[PDB]
Amino acid sequence: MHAIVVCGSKQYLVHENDTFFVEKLEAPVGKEIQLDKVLMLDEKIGAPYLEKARVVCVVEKHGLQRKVNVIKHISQKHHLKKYGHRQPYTKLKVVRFVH
Amino acid sequence: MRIKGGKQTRVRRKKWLKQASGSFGTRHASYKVAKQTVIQAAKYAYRDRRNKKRDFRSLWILRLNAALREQGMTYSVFINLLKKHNIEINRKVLSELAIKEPSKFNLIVQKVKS
Amino acid sequence: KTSMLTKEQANKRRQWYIVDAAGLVLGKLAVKAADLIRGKNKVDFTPNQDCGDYLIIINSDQVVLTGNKKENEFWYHHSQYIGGIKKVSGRDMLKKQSDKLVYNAVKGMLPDNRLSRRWITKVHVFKGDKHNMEAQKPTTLNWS
Amino acid sequence: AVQQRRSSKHRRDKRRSHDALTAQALSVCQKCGKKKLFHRVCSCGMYGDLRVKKAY
Amino acid sequence: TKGEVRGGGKKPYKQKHTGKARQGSTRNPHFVGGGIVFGPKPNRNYSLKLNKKAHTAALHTVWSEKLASDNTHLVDQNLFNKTEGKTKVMMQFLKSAKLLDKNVLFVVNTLNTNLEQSTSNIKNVQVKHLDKVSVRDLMLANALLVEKEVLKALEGKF
Amino acid sequence: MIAFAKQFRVRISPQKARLVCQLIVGKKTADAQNILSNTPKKAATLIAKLLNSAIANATNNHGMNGDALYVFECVANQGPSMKRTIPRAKGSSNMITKRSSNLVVKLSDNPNERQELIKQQKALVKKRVEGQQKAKMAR
RNA sequence: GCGAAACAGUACCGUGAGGGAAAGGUGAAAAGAACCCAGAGAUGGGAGUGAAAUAGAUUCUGAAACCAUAUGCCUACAACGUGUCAGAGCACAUUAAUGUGUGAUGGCGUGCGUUUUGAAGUAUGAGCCGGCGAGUUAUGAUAGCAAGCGUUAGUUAACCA
RNA sequence: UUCUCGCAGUCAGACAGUGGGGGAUAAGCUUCAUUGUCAAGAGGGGAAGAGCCCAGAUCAUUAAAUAAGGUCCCCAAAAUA
RNA sequence: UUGUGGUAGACGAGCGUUGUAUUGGAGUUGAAGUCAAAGCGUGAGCAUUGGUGGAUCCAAUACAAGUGAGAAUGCCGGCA
Ligand SMILES: [Mg+2]
Ligand SMILES: [Mg+2]
Ligand SMILES: [Zn+2]
Repeated sequence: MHAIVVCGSKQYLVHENDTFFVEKLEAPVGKEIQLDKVLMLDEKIGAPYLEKARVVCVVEKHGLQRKVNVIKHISQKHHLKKYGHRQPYTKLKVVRFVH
Repeated sequence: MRIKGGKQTRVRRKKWLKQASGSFGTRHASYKVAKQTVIQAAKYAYRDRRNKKRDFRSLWILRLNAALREQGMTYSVFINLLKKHNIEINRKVLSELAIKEPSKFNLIVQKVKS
Repeated sequence: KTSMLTKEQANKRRQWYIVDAAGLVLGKLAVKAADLIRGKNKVDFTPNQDCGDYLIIINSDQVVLTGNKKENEFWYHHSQYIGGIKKVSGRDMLKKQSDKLVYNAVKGMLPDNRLSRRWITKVHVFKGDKHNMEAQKPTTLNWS
Repeated sequence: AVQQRRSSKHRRDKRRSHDALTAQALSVCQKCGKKKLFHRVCSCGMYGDLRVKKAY
Repeated sequence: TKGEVRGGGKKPYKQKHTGKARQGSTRNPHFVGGGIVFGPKPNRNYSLKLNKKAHTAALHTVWSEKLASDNTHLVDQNLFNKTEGKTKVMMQFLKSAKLLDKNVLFVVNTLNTNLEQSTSNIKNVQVKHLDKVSVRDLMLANALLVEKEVLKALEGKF
Repeated sequence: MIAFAKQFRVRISPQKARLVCQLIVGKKTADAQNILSNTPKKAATLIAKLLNSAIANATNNHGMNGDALYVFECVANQGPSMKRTIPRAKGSSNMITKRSSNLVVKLSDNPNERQELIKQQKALVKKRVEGQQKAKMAR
């Protein structure tokens, strides 16, 4: 009914029909993707990893988070460097996970 | 030719002012103070973007130790029973969130007792 | 990004509690009272919503202080005037006002905060066994 | 003795919070219709039922 | 400049003991009366030099792209005549050859006066002598009508 | 249906007229003229006359109920100022400045008279967002 | 831009030599608001002319500092370089966006330029806003890059057309 | 890190360890030598500290393992003998 | 694969302004200037709609600079 999945370097706690945002996956919108890394699907602990168990997901959009306007200022010492950044995410929801 | 340059200065200070809203007093009115406040706010944001990932880890540690003390063992003993045997790569955010949906985390604490 | 962390909000549900300082020492009673008041033992501790239980103390004057602290360790308090340092000793404080002693030994261990002056009022230390807050139906537990 | 920092626009309003005004007690004169202020004579010439002045 | 505006040598203030800026003179560059400190001057040369051989090479090459770009229709001295001073017939010829929206250019040797009298009021067109045309005056045309003989003179000059 | 009334450059400070402007604002009409005529202040009569003028305006020109009127809005904006010099000790010549106020009054008829201004504000932002979403049809 | 677009060397200062400013724009054409109400009147509200009267003589455009008024949220046990990362509750709906407005509460948190070995500084400058305000030019020399012409090369100056 | 050429900036240094001169093995004193830091360096420890210890910050991440330093509560983490 | 802190400073790559020359274009069905908004870029910056305003302005390539403002107990004007 639940699951724990390792997307990117993060671990998520997903249930049926949950939209959770992960890093970029280079996948077109609508494709069924199988996040291979997994552990604790249902009362089953795969010690390093949970082998042969898969979770199937469909992605929803490729967006960009709110702008992080990072500016560093060495105080009173001639420095006003400026930079901007927009981390891209991929919003995807689960459909069904293989046992 | 002689150049006055009215639009550019107004646009620049307008952008700097707009970056700061909700500020107390004249900080949201005077550009000369608005720029300094924006600098300090961005410095604080840069510091807290690291502080928050430094701190949420401690928060998870606390809310995990509190749960573990109700089963008869401490957090420090727990990690060994994860690492040395019954090896797992379960993060501390989910080893903490799973308590919010219990009867499944107790499976974790009993599995390591083997 | 990742699963936004859960933090219970405005769902504070707290129960009263009873403990008798029969042979407790000051420090080990104070620490347990403080981290019970803070709600530190809760499985879901939201650090800004005051999820800590109430607490009533019984027989404060029966507390003990190890060693010779009763005649050597002084407690202090100052009014803003000059020479307002009111200095009292351990043995002197226990007979006259034991409740203030426990109150301060608990208030010191709480974080300098705004909830601190709201947590500290959730402790109701009594000198004798008889109290007036039995209307809340408090539970009882040993050495907390 | 001079201010060292600029007194802001907030402190000035806080000080002027008490500078508000108040209304004086008003009453309707008898034998004639007007709103004189209390315990005085109306412009109508009557203090209660008595002659104190000319028409106006 | 600061030294040319009608100003006062007097110091508007004293140097010290009156708390203001220094302000040695009234007509300083930062004042509102103003002596603009650097500005432009009317003695700037604005001129550049290009070597004669380089300029001849540029003229020759630009003639090379233009003369063989299927728009330099050869013209003759005959039709420079056969036209009155009227410019109506000129625009008639232009629309006949469909060159209304171009900038047609006439290079010539004898500088006939019937044509020069015409085409004067036509802003697009212009007639220039063989030695009066420059690189810009040629490559701007996008359409020109070289007349018959200047081909030999251009070959000689290369 | 505002039927307001204004006057330009009264010889009184805005801060000294706003004190009675606050006294009158929000009340009815009959209980306003007397309470304003009976105060001992310079700004009393200068606003009482303008209020009587506003009563006459709202009665004749716009033709409203009359007795249903009530002073809806009073303010005392900063009028143009006159900068004048003044002799001082040891010849320092500071500068006095004579303030002025552009007094206005507004007298509503219906009791609410506010959320419809917010309705016009929402109509403006509505037309802005509708014009924006219409411009998406560039395809 | 001449100091001076206008009744400028005027106003003004100085006994005198002398010093020496600021300031423009309704409208298409006054068609400059008859007449009514209030008010002593100025004036304001209607009406009328006008495409436009939020073009009305204060007369093109109208920003900020500053002052008022109001919709929504918060604030009277609170140690606050005023923000930031979290964070309810409350009210709404947008350049459809993991939305906006406010922010009870938690963690953290001693400005900006100067000159200094070292400044939050009990060093120094700025009350705020707006405008003006500081590496140019002439003629030379040196070096780099690129172009033209090239192995008895290259190249004009003044002047004339 | 050797040579040729273009363009610089610097000639007020401070502290810690170490070896000494002056000083009274007094000074956060003065002047050398040497290794480091700051100057021109953020972070963690040191309660708060430019000069001490572990270290060298391209940005984002609500991931993990460690260094100095620590594990009664503030303040994350420990027990056993 | 090696890296990517940085004052004095050395080098490179760019944005913006006003005008000029070539093409192209828009504009009383409303240009510029102005305000507002929950827009887009690594940054100088650049859009979109609505209100006001009523007549010039924008894009591409080069050239030319009286070309970029927080500080000078700066000047002037206005307001605290
Ligand atoms: Mg001071
Ligand atoms: Mg007062
Ligand atoms: Zn009467």
